[PDB]
Amino acid sequence: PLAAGAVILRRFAFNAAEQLIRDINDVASQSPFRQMVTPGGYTMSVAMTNCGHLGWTTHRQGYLYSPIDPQTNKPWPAMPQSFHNLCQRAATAAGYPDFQPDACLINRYAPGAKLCLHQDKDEPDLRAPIVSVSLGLPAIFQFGGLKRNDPLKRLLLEHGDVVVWGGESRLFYHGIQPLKAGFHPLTIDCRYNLTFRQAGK
DNA sequence: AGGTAAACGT
DNA sequence: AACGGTATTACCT
Ligand SMILES: O=C(O)CCC(=O)C(=O)O
Ligand SMILES: [Mn+2]
Repeated sequence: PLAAGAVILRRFAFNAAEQLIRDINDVASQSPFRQMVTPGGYTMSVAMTNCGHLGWTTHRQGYLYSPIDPQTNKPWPAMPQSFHNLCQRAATAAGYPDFQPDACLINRYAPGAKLCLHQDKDEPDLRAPIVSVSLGLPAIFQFGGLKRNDPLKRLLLEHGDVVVWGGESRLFYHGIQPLKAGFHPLTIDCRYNLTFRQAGK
């Protein structure tokens, strides 16, 4: 297995993917993708949006899970039932049957886009897993340990692959290497990732 | 005290 | 281009 408390479910979301993608488009029609600017002033290469009660955002003074889209000043769109259902099935298969996400971060990767090694650790209740769904073009996912310099595993994540981490591995560093250009029948020229969290109480 | 931002050179 | 420095600090609460 990937790590203690972590698993990859290869092609788990393959059958659900078309509906998931129609739903990504619906969410982005209300809260559009945007490349966020870090506190340090750099524009991220990944374009993002959110759905559910809480959305990950940067602001000048740090990061924040907020109920309001700072670009539209309206609540993030509701989490699509398709998203919620897939998440629940994936979490159950991964051994986390009780997971209730309240936040879905939607990442869009154009060629060259990356996410440098980081930890998901600003959720108040770290008991809950992360469920991470890959769609479209393939990407190299890095998955390490509690320390930034712990040895990395590098795993190709393909369309429909779902990765779940929690328990002992909940705070592990992970990231995405710059996306290779290519074609996919469903997304054409990009990769999407759906990241489900319980971000509030 | 402790939290936490982080996305260039070799 | 895989690995690691940087936050080895400057601020908040
Ligand atoms: O795109 C991925 O596979 C990972 C995304 C991620 O780590 C995040 O959204 O926090
Ligand atoms: Mn992450």
